[PDB]
Amino acid sequence: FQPTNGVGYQPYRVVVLSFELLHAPATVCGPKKSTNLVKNKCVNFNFNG
Amino acid sequence: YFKIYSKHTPINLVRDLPQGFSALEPLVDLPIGINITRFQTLLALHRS
Repeated sequence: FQPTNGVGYQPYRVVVLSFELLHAPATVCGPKKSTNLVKNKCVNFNFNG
Repeated sequence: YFKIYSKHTPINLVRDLPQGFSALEPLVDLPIGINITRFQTLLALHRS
């Protein structure tokens, strides 16, 4: 690895993420998010599923 | 899911279980996903 090499010979760091689903409960979840809370109006609420 | 429920109670009975009511609160839920069929208590020795 030299700094003056061509783009096809320069070092590239590769990280491969493998996603699997097993019978055990899935614990690596994506972020769910949240909106601002609005009170005193007829709204559709989704609290913790 | 491994559910661990626990309750701490202050008693003054010397030998047996006291008679009364105490509901156990849920303490921790564990995502283990494994088979469990046997258990064993862990004690502490006293060394001198």
